[PDB]
Amino acid sequence: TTLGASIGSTDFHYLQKDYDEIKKLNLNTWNEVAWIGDELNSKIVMWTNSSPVNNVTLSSSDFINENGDLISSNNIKISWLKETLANIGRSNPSAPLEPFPDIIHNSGSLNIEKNKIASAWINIKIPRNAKPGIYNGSIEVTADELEKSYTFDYSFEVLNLVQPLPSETNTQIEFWQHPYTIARYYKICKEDLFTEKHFKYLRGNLKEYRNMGGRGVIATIVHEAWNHQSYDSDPSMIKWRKNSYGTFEFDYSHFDKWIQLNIDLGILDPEKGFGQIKCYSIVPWNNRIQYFNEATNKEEAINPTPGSDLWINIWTQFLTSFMSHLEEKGWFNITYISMNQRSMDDLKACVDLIENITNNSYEHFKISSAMDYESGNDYSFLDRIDDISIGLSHINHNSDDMKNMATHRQELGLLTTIYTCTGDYPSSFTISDPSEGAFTIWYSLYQNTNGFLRWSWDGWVENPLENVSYKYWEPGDPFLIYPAEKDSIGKTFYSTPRLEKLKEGIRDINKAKYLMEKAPNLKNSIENLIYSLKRPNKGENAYGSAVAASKEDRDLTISEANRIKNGINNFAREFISLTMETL
Ligand SMILES: CC(=O)N[C@H]1[C@H](O[C@@H]2[C@@H](O)[C@H](O)O[C@H](CO)[C@@H]2O)O[C@H](CO)[C@H](O)[C@@H]1O
Repeated sequence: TTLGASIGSTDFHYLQKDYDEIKKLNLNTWNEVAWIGDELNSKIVMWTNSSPVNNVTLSSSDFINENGDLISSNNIKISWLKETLANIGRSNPSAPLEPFPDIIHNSGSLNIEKNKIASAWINIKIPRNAKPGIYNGSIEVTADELEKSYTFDYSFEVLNLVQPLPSETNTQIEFWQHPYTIARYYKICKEDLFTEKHFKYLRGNLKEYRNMGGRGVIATIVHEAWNHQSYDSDPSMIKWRKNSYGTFEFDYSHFDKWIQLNIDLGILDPEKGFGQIKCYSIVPWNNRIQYFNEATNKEEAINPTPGSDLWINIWTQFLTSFMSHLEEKGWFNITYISMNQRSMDDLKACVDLIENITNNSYEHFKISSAMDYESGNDYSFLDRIDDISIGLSHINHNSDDMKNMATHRQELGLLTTIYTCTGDYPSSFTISDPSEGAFTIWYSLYQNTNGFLRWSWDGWVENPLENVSYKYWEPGDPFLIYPAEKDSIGKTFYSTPRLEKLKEGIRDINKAKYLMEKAPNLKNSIENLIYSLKRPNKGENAYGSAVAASKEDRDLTISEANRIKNGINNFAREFISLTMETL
């Protein structure tokens, strides 16, 4: 009995603390539904008893449907979930470290020590030319110490509908990227910033971003705009100078290469008007603008207050110059000046100034901002902000205030998202149930917004692979992907279960909206399934980290994710049946 094995949920983590409970498992069967061009995930949870085990390997057979059509084993990637330490933990250095299996790591062998849980992630890519049908296959588990092999009956049904490509949808996704963090971690030099040596470590993860739905691209326009909240500094992609004449000149060099990269990777297409450049921020931390004074040869700073005449003068110089620069590049139409949570005075000042400054064609900068909207009715001010993200904790569990607001914005063609961050449940922390990710995306469509935003693509601590612990926030909050190992030749990042569940959700809401468009007489019933979504309640654990109110609320998150997904594929079956019975 030297090695145990079973199928596990992807909805939650299999930890060491639940070893005893886990050792009693024996799910040998797995069945699920998917579309053509979709993906599915599963997990095989394994354990040892009082002996270590070596070269444990997982094998997938080809998958074959009822008509002999073949999805080869190359479309199934089985990857070890690597464990990493996490204080649990919000702003609390004494709370305990625990391993969490947050990292979708590598294929191939793995040694496991005595008395230890070890899980492998199974990702199944259904090719975009796959035939519909019910496919069948086997996943296998040997080791050295096993003179035998375990077997698992896997089947999935491919429905005769094609998963939309991100560009065929109207889902809006924005995850904030931190290219200088990538530079620090891979030891890229100042002089090699935003050259091909740097791009080699950005390109993989930014393609990952695009292929899941990524549309928004953040770019810093002043120095240290979030006051060094993150482990890494946030340098400005636009360097400010004050010349001998005492007016401000700007060096756009980094911004341009950053944006042009994203254009080259297909995330942004300024000519066709796709994607957003989010410029953070006209209201940076404490209004502090750092600059190199050429006159006094000193690094100096100023803190002009929004509305003040110095403030007006200064941002007028910046915005007028930035506009002209963007118009020369042909990027202006997709550029958004980002604001932040401030007083209505500060915000009214920002919007007044932005709407005043116009090009030769009487058009002004688009505006983006996270906000705190909750109570109904008044849209006179928000109708002036082009893209808004509302935090989860500032959304009412019951009222139609948000849905009406969002719908008003939808009627005018303005963007609206929701976001999660520290102190939210559901959220996308290391300690989260990954399913929370899928819920989150359903909630975005529950509220009739355009989708999801999060601040946390890649804000890595020192060595996230071994320890994710940071002095602020629930652990893993600042990053949805892990870096690869510093010496890596090949991979440049690792994905995570929580990210994979955000992807699932995005794929599934895209299904919903595809059905609504294509089968308009199934629409109202789809909307009813969506609008029947039930929101769980927020608790807090012993150390400041937001968690489910109770286990009833935990299981409700999982429950509802599955519920809406399955219901949505039943609508898919209805539209397919309807089609082939009318043919
Ligand atoms: C958009 C975003 O994620 N912003 C930061 C985020 O800030 C939010 C506030 O905007 C919101 O109103 O209140 C929250 C309370 O915890 C939170 O402060 O916080 C992130 C940290 O998880 C991060 O600092 C973002 O910069």
